[PDB]
Amino acid sequence: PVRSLNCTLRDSQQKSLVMSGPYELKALHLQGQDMEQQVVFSMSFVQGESNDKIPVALGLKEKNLYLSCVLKDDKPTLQLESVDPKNYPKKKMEKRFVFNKIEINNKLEFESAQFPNWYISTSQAENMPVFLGGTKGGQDITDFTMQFVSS
Ligand SMILES: *Cc1ccc(-c2cc(C(=O)O)cn3cc(C(=O)N4CCN(S(=O)(=O)c5ccccc5)CC[C@H]4C(=O)NCCN4CCOCC4)nc23)cc1C(F)(F)F
Repeated sequence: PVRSLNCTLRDSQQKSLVMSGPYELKALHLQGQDMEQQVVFSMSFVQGESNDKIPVALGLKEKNLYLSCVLKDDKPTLQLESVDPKNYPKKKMEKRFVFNKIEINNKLEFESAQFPNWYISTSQAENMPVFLGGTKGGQDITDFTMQFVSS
């Protein structure tokens, strides 16, 4: 059976991720405000055996949605894809749903398996969408921490 855990994520500047309507996630500082707004992910361990990366899929807990990477105008793009809850999650997830989780300096990166060198990213600015970016180590933020909830 596919192994999965429940968790929340925060970017390296402590912005939490929230659902911004049906089609996207946004990142903002929820300190001082109720953290019940943050998305709870169901991170599943999928097939990819890689050396220093762990292939995972990121589902939105109790919402039938998965983070996916699709090409739009020659640019890899992060989308929320609706799925049949009976068929998901699965050990062999489609490549568009797969992210290679990379541990680096006590933080996590999520690189698209479909589009190498593109990562789950947040802006330094408040309340901007979570997106797939192709720069790392600049202004855009590709480092996260997981707050483990349950297995
Ligand atoms: C990639 C990965 C997968 C799974 C886990 C993991 C697995 C289990 C389990 O199988 O039982 C348990 N568990 C607990 C924690 C955990 O305590 N964490 C999450 C991991 N991190 S981190 O993401 O910041 C990190 C990543 C990489 C290297 C170092 C650190 C540390 C934070 C911590 C946590 O959740 N603390 C919350 C405590 N807090 C106290 C107050 O009340 C609210 C809760 N992970 C797992 C781990 C990982 C890996 F990311 F690699 F760590």
